Formats: sequence, structure tokens, C-alpha cells
Amino acid sequence: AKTIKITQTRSAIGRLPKHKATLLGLGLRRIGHTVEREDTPAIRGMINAVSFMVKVEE
Amino acid sequence: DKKSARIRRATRARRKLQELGATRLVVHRTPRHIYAQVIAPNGSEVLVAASTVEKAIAEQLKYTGNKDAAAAVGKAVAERALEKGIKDVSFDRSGFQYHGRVQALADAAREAGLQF
Amino acid sequence: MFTINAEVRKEQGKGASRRLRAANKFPAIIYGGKEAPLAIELDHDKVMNMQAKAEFYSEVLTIVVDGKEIKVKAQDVQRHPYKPKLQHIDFVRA
Amino acid sequence: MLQPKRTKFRKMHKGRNRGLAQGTDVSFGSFGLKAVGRGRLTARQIEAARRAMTRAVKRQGKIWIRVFPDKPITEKPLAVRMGKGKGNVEYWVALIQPGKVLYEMDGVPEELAREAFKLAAAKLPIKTTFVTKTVM
Amino acid sequence: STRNGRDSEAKRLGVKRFGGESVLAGSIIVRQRGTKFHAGANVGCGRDHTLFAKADGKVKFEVKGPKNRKFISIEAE
RNA sequence: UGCCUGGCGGCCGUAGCGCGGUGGUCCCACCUGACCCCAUGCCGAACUCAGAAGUGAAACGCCGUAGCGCCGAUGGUAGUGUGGGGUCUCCCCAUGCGAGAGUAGGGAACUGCCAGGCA
RNA sequence: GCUCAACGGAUAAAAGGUACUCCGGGGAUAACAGGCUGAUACCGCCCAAGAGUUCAUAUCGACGGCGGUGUUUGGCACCU
RNA sequence: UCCUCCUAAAGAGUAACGGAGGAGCACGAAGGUUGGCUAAUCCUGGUCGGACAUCAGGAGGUUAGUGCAAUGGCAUAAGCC
RNA sequence: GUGAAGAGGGAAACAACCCAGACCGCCAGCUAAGGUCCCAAAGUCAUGGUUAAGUGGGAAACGAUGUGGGAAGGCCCAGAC
Ligand SMILES: [Mg+2]
Ligand SMILES: [Mg+2]
Ligand SMILES: [Mg+2]
Ligand SMILES: [Mg+2]
Ligand SMILES: [Mg+2]
Ligand SMILES: [Mg+2]
Ligand SMILES: [Mg+2]
Ligand SMILES: [Mg+2]
Ligand SMILES: [Mg+2]
Ligand SMILES: [Mg+2]
Ligand SMILES: [Mg+2]
Ligand SMILES: [Mg+2]
Ligand SMILES: [Mg+2]
Ligand SMILES: [Mg+2]
Ligand SMILES: [Mg+2]
Ligand SMILES: [Mg+2]
Ligand SMILES: [Mg+2]
Ligand SMILES: [Mg+2]
Ligand SMILES: [Mg+2]
Repeated sequence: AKTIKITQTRSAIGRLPKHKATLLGLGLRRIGHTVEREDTPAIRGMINAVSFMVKVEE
Repeated sequence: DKKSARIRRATRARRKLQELGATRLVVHRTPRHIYAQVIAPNGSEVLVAASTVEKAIAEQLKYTGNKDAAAAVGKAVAERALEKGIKDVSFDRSGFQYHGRVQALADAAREAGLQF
Repeated sequence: MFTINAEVRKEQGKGASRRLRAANKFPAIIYGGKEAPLAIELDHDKVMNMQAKAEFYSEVLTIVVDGKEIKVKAQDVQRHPYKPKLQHIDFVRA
Repeated sequence: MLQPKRTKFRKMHKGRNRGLAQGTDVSFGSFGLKAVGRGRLTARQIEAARRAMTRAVKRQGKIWIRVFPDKPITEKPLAVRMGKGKGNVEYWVALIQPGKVLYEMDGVPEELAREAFKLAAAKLPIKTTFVTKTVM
Repeated sequence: STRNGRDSEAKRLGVKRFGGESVLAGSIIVRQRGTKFHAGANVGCGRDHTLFAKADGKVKFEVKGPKNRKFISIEAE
């Protein structure tokens, strides 16, 4: 019902393969990209996993 | 212990009959009595039981707890379980040597229509 | 005769305890069977001076939390491995 | 010289040395020499620091050594290339973590105990400290 | 120095189908050396103590027994 | 319906061992006898047959007692995934997970299906 | 019917010298020199049992500990 | 060339001229099945007899056993008749 | 994970380390690691402390009335050092 906005603030050059896939799961492509995803315990579990390259506005 | 040594003497046959998932006819023997009961493949609940302590059987018996007594209870078990639809059971020794009253208990039950 | 002041800990855990210990305070708890246990925090410099006394572990103490006096006895003490410091002290509601 | 007799295996892995020690309090005597540093401490330094202690007091009290090497250390010979097996065991070391109580003694005044432990603390590589018995 | 340098090929033991997995009939569940896991309901036992399915279903690990021994069974679900 | 007892399970030491008391109408147990049905690498000691005189001593069941066994928090400690840092053969910070040992304590089980005896 | 045990087994059947030597390659790999390291070597220091008629430190200094240099013997194989 | 444990970082696998040990067989019963049985080590008492043989009681519990190295296993015994 | 097969900015110079992945052009703007006295673009910026050693801008056991902060302790105007 409520959408949540996620912005990538750091690059994904030397990251673990489990954090490159999380960004693909969220949909982020390059630093500065902002996507509007649905709020969900599964979606917020991706944000927590990579909560050093992404910035969530709320 | 005289009973504990017998209990572990009958465990292997008793657990195989449960893994096999077959109805079994456990037989308990006493120097003064003899018991028999048909226990479901579950192992927890019984279907048919007949024993020398039953007053319907003991009054016709000169001395409950001999070969002639074991023959009477075996007939009772088989006929009691015949109207219940149980025909295919497996005999359980319960550790007693299949040689005396248990043999007559089985033989009379075997002859009375039960198939095992 | 020993009276020590303490406050109820808002947050507990490994991370929150090490922040307490860097501010000259260390955690403690009070458990007495028929009542729920109470986790407290109390200053380190004050209690380390008294705990050197031989009577600290024998005498019934008194703890002033939220204004209420609780009479306790020192059950166990966790010391720093190689420093004259404390890490955790168990009070039983005696 | 402290050294295990009848060990299960001749040679033992190098391993690592992490964490704090277990015997961090005086349990037999009343004054103890407690480590603050880290590092293996051979059997030759254990005896060299015991002699400096049974000579400072020289008549009184009992002394407990709360460490035992039980760790074989192998050294390669000289002018030998690498490989071709493991070295031949040379000495034995007692791995020490901070907080371990190495020596401790009872039966002497604290001033004599304090100075005697200072004579042994100058023969051990690690940084030691003086600790006294508590109540718990 | 030397007199060593011998070993054997790894036997690839261990549980193959973990709990909750849907297996067929005859599919190996666990390869063992002794009897670490005992055969329960609807599973067999090889000559080398390999535990194999006997009816298609879902694997189940349980700790039945007087001596608290691990058992493997199958639910025909 | 209640109590006592036997058989078969569930459950697996909070469920076992120790110490004390108690039970014999029925049940159970010891027990009498042995040519017979069966047996002893000798012995009816065990197994087995034929019975009921005696007993509740042993065993078994029940009840009581924590001396052990056993279960065991809260708090703290160790460890550790991800991201940073240090004087980086070892550690610290943010965050998530979080023991083992020990302490307070719990604790001498609970339960299902049949079959007897009594009130 | 094969210690085809060099055990996925080149033939049924096989040892050496070359300083009289030769060809194709390699700094993928050694000897000299350089390089990284510093166990070893040299130098210095810390505690003080003792020797020194008394007195540890005039001069030495056991049992132990901490470093420096890159001068030895070595380790590695990075450059040719 | 083959087998067992560790290194091997709690699925599988994982190297070194790394740390430790084994195999090139045996058995016509040491296999199958049915029936039955439960050890080591200690105490006490007992002729030769003894620290230690065989026996009778009690504690203990599988600390024994497995044709053969090590690991996993085994009381329903896979151990013993 | 990067280099190999990856340029660009930083660490003076320095394939691997930190930031970050170049389709092309622009005399446009915002940032990352790193920095703002001159060489050399940007604070001779603001508040409160520490250092007297050029420490910063190489290294230990060990030694010392260097200096700042903290909790206690002994004696002392029936007069302390
Ligand atoms: Mg080959
Ligand atoms: Mg070939
Ligand atoms: Mg010539
Ligand atoms: Mg010539
Ligand atoms: Mg040539
Ligand atoms: Mg080279
Ligand atoms: Mg190389
Ligand atoms: Mg593995
Ligand atoms: Mg792993
Ligand atoms: Mg690989
Ligand atoms: Mg065999
Ligand atoms: Mg058998
Ligand atoms: Mg067999
Ligand atoms: Mg680059
Ligand atoms: Mg440049
Ligand atoms: Mg691109
Ligand atoms: Mg800007
Ligand atoms: Mg400028
Ligand atoms: Mg400088």
C-alpha cells in the first residue's frame, strides 16, 4: 500500500556476490539511482542486507 | 531379575512385528494363570482379550494354569476375534519358550479359525 | 551498612554493556526467586572502593533504585582479566 | 626443566594464540604474578624465573607454578633448504594469554613477596603484574 | 622427516536428502560408516548401513528411543 | 465414578540410584514335587510340567525423605555474519545472531487401551 | 595366465662415458654479483647469583630477557 | 596403487618432500537361520595358590569384545555358546 | 577482491592498496577516496583541550620529581614536610 524509495549511494565494484544480487533484486543500476518499491518485510530485508550502499528516504 | 532377562529376550521379535506393521497376539504366562490379547498394529490399544482370570472361562476349568487351561483360552481368543473381522495375526512369544502352555494356547487358537 | 545507588538499564546486550563500561559504569542484576529480576547499572569508581573492604561480601547491603531501598547480598563478581576493574556483579535479594 | 613425559604425538601444529586466560585468580597462595601480555613462554624461562624467586626468599613459604609447557616447538637446522619434512622438536613453551597467573606463593610478608616477584618478572619476555588474593 | 605422505580418497559420505525433502522409492537418504542414523518407518538399511527409501514421501528425522538415537522415517505425503 | 493389581504402549532420568514405611480377599512373587512334556557342556539353580500347604522375608508395586543423579533461567562473558578502524603475529567501533561453565531455582514423573477384585 | 608394484599398464625383448663434443630452448631453473628476510654472525642494552680480602655494577658477569647493522654462514628464486 | 584419522575453516570436495598408522589377506565356518547368554576391573572368604589361574558372594557398568590398522558402530547386540 | 584482460582520482614517484568501471563531443553543475599556508584547486575557518619534543615526520625491554586529567589514602593551626 505504501511505497518506499531507495537510493544507491556507493558503488558496487568490489562487493560480495551476495550484495551484487541484492541490488539486482531491488532494481538499482548505478549510484544515484532511485527506485520506488512496495513496502514489505521481504523488501525491507534486502535494504537491511545492503544498508551501506543504499539510502532509504521516509 | 527373572522377568527383566525375559523382557530383553523378547524385544527383537516384538519390535520387528511393529516395523512389520502386523497385528500380534501377545501371550503372558503365570504359574497360576495364562493371558492372551490381540493388540492392534498401533501397539497402544487392544481389540480382543481372553484370560483364565475371566470368570466365564475359569468356572469350567478344574485348575486354571495348565495345558488344558491354555487350550480353552486359545479357543476363546480365536472365536472372540472371529466376529470382529480379525483373521490374520502374528503370534508373539513374549519371551516364553514355544514349548508348553503357550504352544497349546497357540495350537488351540490356530485350530479355531485364526490364521497365523 | 553499605548503600549504593543504581539505575535501571534502558538497553542491554553486548554492544550496550561496553558503552556503559567506557563511561565508568558497569552493569549488575538483582534476582531473588519470588520476584522478577531487576537489571541495574551503577558507577564503577564508587563501588570499586567499597568492594575492597572485607565486609562487602558478608554484610547485607542496600541499593537505592527509583528511590526504593532493596537489601541484597553480593553473590558473584566478574573482574577484568588483567586490570583493577569490574565487569558485572550479582546481587541476590537476601 | 618442565617438560611432559609420554606425550601422545611427537610434533604439534603451530596454532594461534587468541582470547583471555582462564586461571585469572590466586587459588593456592596469597600473592601472584599475573601476565598482562601475550606470547609463548618457554620452559627455560620458567625455571630461570623460579630460581630467582626461591633465592629471594630462600627459606620460607611454598611456591606454585601455575603453567606447564606441554607444547613442542620444532626448529629447522642450519643450511637446510625448506621442505622435506617437519623440524625436530627443540624446546617446549607454555602459551600465555593476558590474565594468566604464572607464579604464586604464600608464607612471606607482602613486601618481600612484592620484591621477589620483581626479580622473576625481569626474566620473562611478557609484561607481568602483581596480584593479591580476593574473596569472591 | 618423510615416512609419511599417505591418504585415501574421500568416500563422499553424509546426508544426501535432508529433512522435509520429497524423495522417490529406493533413493539413498544418508551414507554412513557405522549406524549414526537408525532406520525408522518406511526406510531400509544396506549392508554398509546405507539408509534408503522404501516408499515415496517426505523425509523425517526423529530422536525416538530409550538411548536417544537419531531415526529416519518417511511420510507418504 | 473411586481405589488396588496385571498386560501392551506413549514418553523418554524434572522420569534413575540411595534411605525409611507399607501391601497379600483378588493379582503378583517367592513355594511343594518330579517318573512324565522339556533341560543342565554338572545342578529343575535357569527353562519346563503337575498343584496349592506356607509366607510378603527376598523381588515387585505404592507412599514419604533431596544424599547423589538429572533439568535449569535473568544478567554478564567468549565467539561470530556484514560495513568501517587501529600503535593491524592481536584487537576496537555500528549493527544482527549470541553460547559453554557457573548462580538463583526446579525436582523424587505424567499419560492412553483392555482385564480382574473391592467398596 | 602379468610385484604389466613406474600399479589408466610406451616393446615379447635394453646399461653406461663424453673435459673430443654438438643442436633447439630457459633467467619457467642452479653457480658469481644485486634484491626481500635476518635464523645465524657482529655490536649494544635490561635484572643481578656470584668473582673481586669487606663491598654485585674499578674490571668481569652466570640462569634468563630486549634490540640494532646488513660486514659471515644460510633461506627464497625477483632481475640478467 | 588401495584403506583410517588430523590439516579440512560444523553439507560434499580440498594441497605440500605436512603430522600419524595399515593392505596385496583370512574363513566350507569365522557364512545363513532358530534357541539361549552377557564383559573389563575391583573388593571380601577359600588347599597347594603366589601381585595375577579355578570358586562363592557384593560394587561396577561395557571403562570389555570385534580374525587384522584407525574411525564410525554395536544390548533388539554386529560380542559369546 | 582486484591485476591478468581496466583506463580515471588518491597514497610524492608505486600492475595488486582506497574511491570508481572510459560509446562520442562541451571553456556547464554536484560529489566519492583524499584534502583547503606557498609549490598546487579549495578554511592562515569556528569553539574547547593536549604537546615544547620539530614529537608530528622510523623501532623494544627498561629508566626518570617532563606535563594534563580522575578516584581514593597517611600526617597537619591540641601546628604537618
Ligand atoms: Mg600412473
Ligand atoms: Mg604409459
Ligand atoms: Mg685429458
Ligand atoms: Mg684424449
Ligand atoms: Mg646452444
Ligand atoms: Mg628467477
Ligand atoms: Mg614461485
Ligand atoms: Mg567437511
Ligand atoms: Mg565448510
Ligand atoms: Mg579446488
Ligand atoms: Mg563374524
Ligand atoms: Mg539370536
Ligand atoms: Mg553373525
Ligand atoms: Mg586502475
Ligand atoms: Mg600521479
Ligand atoms: Mg562502461
Ligand atoms: Mg562542490
Ligand atoms: Mg591555492
Ligand atoms: Mg621524526
